[PDB]
Amino acid sequence: TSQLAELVDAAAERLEVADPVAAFKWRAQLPIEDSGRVEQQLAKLGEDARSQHIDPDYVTRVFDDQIRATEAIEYSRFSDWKLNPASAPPEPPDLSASRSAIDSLNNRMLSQIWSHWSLLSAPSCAAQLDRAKRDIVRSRHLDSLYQRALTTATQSYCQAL
Amino acid sequence: YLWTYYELIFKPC
Repeated sequence: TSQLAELVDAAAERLEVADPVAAFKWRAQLPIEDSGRVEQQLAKLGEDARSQHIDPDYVTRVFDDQIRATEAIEYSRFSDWKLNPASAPPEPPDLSASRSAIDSLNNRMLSQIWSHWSLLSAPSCAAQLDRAKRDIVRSRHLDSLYQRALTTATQSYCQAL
Repeated sequence: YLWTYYELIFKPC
């Protein structure tokens, strides 16, 4: 197994927030683009990164990849629900529950980035990341959309120094 | 708005 397996698993699990968010934004007619990359969130992210002793620019790059992957899922869901509205989730999303999950996923990702900073800067990162993704894609039974979104979300993991 | 960039933040409209 790869040492990035848990970091990638946390990222893949975090991508699934897209399903509740699209389900809510669909009914509420909210823009998918209004996703939170605002100065207050960027500063909080950087202050949380410095608190974990990891590079804020690196962490910001990771979450810039993550948000793009998340929006991409929401757009594909909107595409599916436009073609066949009946396939839309019947159940309302539990966003109070999702809020606490995201907080836990964020912390796990940041502590994992610190806990594996040496590997993320190493030449073996690329091979380790590829093995991690396949494990997570197999173990999480990720479909084509989530696989590609996981690739987008993790494409800067090995840009560490 | 409903945000997912860093925190899942939710303001009622």
